[PDB]
Amino acid sequence: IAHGDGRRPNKQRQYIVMKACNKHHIGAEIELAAADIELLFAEKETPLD
Amino acid sequence: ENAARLGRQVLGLLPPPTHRVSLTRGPEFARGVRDLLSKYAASTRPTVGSLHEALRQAPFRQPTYGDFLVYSQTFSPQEPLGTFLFSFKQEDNGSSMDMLLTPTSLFMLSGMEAAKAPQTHKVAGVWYGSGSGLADFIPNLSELMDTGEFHTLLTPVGPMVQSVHSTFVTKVTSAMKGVGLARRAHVGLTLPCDMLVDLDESCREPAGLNVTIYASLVYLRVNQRPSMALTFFQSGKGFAEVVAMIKDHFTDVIRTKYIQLRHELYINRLVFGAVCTLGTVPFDSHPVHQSLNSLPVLVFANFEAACGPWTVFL
Amino acid sequence: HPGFAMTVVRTDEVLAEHILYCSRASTSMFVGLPSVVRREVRSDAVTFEITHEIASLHTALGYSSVIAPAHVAAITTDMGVHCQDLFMIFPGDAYQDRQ
Amino acid sequence: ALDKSIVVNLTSRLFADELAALQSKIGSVLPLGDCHRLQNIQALGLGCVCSRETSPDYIQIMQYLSKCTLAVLEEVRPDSLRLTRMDPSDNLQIKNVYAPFFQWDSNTQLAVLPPLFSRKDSTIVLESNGFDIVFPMVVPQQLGHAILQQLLVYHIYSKISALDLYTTNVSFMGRTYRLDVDNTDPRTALRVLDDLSMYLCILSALVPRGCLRLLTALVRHDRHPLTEVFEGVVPDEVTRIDLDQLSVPDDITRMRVMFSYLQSLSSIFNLGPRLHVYAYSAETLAASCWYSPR
Amino acid sequence: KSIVVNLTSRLFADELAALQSKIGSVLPLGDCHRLQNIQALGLGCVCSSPDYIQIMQYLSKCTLAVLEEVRPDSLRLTRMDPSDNLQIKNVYAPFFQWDSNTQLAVLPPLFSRKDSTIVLESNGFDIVFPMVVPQQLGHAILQQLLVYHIYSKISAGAPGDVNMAELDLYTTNVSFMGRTYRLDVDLRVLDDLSMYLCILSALVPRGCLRLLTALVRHDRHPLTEVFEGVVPDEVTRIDLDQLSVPDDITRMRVMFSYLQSLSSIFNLGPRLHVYAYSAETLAASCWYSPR
Repeated sequence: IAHGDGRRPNKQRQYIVMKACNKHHIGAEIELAAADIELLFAEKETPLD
Repeated sequence: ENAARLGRQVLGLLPPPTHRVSLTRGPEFARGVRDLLSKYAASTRPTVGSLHEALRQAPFRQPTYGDFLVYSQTFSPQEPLGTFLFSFKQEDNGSSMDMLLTPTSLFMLSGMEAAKAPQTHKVAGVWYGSGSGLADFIPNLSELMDTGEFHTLLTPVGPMVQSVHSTFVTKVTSAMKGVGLARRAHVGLTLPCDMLVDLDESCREPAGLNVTIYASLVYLRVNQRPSMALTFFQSGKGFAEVVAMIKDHFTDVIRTKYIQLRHELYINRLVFGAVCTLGTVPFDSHPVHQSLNSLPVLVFANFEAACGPWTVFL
Repeated sequence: HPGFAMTVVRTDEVLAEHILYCSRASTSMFVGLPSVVRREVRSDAVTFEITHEIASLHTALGYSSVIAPAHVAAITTDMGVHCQDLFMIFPGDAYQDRQ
Repeated sequence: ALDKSIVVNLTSRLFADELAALQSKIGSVLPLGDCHRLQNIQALGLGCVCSRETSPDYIQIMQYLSKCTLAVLEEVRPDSLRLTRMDPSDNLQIKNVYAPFFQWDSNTQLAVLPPLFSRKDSTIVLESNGFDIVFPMVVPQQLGHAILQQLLVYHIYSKISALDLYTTNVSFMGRTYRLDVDNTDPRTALRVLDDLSMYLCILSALVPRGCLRLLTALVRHDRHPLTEVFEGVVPDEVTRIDLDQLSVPDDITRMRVMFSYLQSLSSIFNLGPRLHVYAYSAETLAASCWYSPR
Repeated sequence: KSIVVNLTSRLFADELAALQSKIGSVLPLGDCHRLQNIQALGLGCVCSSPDYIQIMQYLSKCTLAVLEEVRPDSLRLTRMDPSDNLQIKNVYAPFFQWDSNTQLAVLPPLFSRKDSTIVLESNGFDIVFPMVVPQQLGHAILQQLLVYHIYSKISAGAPGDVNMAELDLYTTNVSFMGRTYRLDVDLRVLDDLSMYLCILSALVPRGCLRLLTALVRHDRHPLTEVFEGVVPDEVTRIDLDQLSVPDDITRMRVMFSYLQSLSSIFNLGPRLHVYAYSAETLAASCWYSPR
């Protein structure tokens, strides 16, 4: 608050605070059959049934 | 120009980068998953280029070499590469030295009989002209064999990798873990046929993944004096069988030992032997017989070294 | 009635549902590019492994969330009458008598 | 990554009855013969060493079991059995299946044992193929040693006699279980006992004199919780060694030499390999152990 | 391989330099993930009335770690893998002068607290360091302090049997690697081995005559003929008829159980193999092999 008329403040204070980031681990598992990966990627690029 | 040649060699031995598939954007997820599945399908086919890509994934652990420094009269210049190494550390020397005992040099300290060892007795005398230069550096070759404390002082180290021999100081490098690379070939551990006693020979046990090599150090008397005898064994039968199989090998020694202990009993005299665990040879890699100058020496392959504490047997 | 009175202390577990208030924009979140490591390569099928690893950061100077007790669920502890028998804890401290 | 899988080809399509008995045994550890990918069924189970026509030797089966490679069952088809195998240091998932149930937790040990409590419960037959798969059992070490305790008691006293509440029953905490030792070959179970007799008349030859006197100041004077096997009657042999005086430089050797023959008794009280469990889920009975042989 | 131990209150100036010394040290840790508190590291769950075997069996079931950096607001660790090369500083109290090419072991603490623990008052939980001694010394440091704990119980009831001038001459002086070490003794740690090695001390002479006379047959192992002539004459006069048969079973079901749980605590393997050491830098590279 501004000065004057019987009002005496604890004039403007400034922190400088250093805080830390907190890491987190998230796991997941995808299983895929080897048949569908191979038939969807073939060296002969003719179309499929 | 010559600095660009090294840029092609470092960037051809780098590990493969981990796939970074962004799970927050729409089309960037679709084009990152497609490069996982256009790349596993080209690592499965039996073509040569797919096998060319398959070996860069290298999960190799490494050997940890120990650099020793031995006097040149306790260690021959004529040592076969792949000899097993011990360390005798009885006291603190005034200088930073170390005593490394090969199994043909520990034959001269022991004084075990040449009827047991016909071929490594002629070899251990032609390299060591008197046997005194070894025995002068151990002042307790009778009080460490009486009480049964010599096996507490040896630590197993591993096969030998490099031997820079000089006049007074010999530099010896060992391989304490893993397969030792020479200093480039892979050095396999070399044992004489005189010391190695197989257990897997017989007249259908499982073909396990692994077979181990043990080291037995056995206390006994010859010429009514304390001595010992170090033998090597090789089996993969698990720890409960082999300790029961080593007691069958030393049946003739214990029965001729306690004829004298039936006379008098000291508590320093009861401890008999100790079994270590040296390392693991892979299964059915047969050792190749070699000769030195005619010394039958079994050299193994892919022998990675381990270290077991000396456990007593009797 | 022996002349001395005594007091009794009992414990009790309670399953309790809770209400968690959180304020607006209290924590900033971050996102790393998640990595796909492959493992357990079978001839039948492949397994993948995705790690999303993420750092969270707390912001301004006070606590920004307050938990509360709420509607109570079932009581786990019996609230019964049973006392801890000191014969069972400390057998070493015993009478000098035998019988 | 590296491959580890052992498919077992069934040479005949197994029945619908014995397919449900195998699928109940999913995630169960069973020891097989060789470390390669295509495997015969006659090298799958433990039935090569635990027969029906001959007397099963529970030492010799257990002696056989720390030789083998161990595998974990993952899928039972009517045409094939797929098994992952156990590398000597690899985090792998395992499931608690076995019928005498015992609770596991994290940071426990496990040990693979022969089918000691019930042979018929472990052996399921494949009469559509001619072989019987004999599963082992995995048991924590405080119980796993305790069966090898009670089995070595049995082969001593039943040789003395030739009664069924002390020599056979295994006392777990709050439970007693009967062992199946009715028709057994003891010829290797007496070989372990012939190896105890060497260590036991060595440990008796160097007993420290100070520890004999600490009994006689405690078996009749005060109360200790586990001395209650000894009553106020002291053994007659303790006082007949008490008659000489104490001496410290003759008991440091009688402790050091007694220290080394207690390290040697871990060659005579061995279990198989160990399964260092680091996680456990009781809603699924699905642990995740960490293998280490020897 | 990094584990961060958060501290919600900052450290004192006295407690900071107490851990600046112990900057490389092996510490047990009840779980192997990283987000753990000050109450997790050390033996504070079991040492802060300690008993021996509960701590020795805890170390094999544990995941050890190595300090690397001591900062004011927190601490930082390093998880120690099976067969992993490291660099450990000799900082342990009391000082034992490690040698290169040895086999270091990890023992529970059994000496005084000012060498064992560091008392923290910034958060109110005192951390406990283990005893990292070479293997041949750490088993000679305990086959005497278990002898000393026996005679401090004989001379407490019968004080005329034990000479204090000869008891504190041999039991508190250990000589290893040509160096004599005098150890500090005021023992409530070893009050269970003294009650296991003595409850096993009487059953062994009764047990070997019970087991030599049971294994008598044509198919006797030949070496046990020779190992019969070692047991003394008084043991060969024990009347086994003064007990009953259902009492004689419980002197084997208890007897062998003090030959397994007493044997499998000395063959425990939280050990590590130093392969390079310098006596003035006190640094040691090693590898850690569990069991």
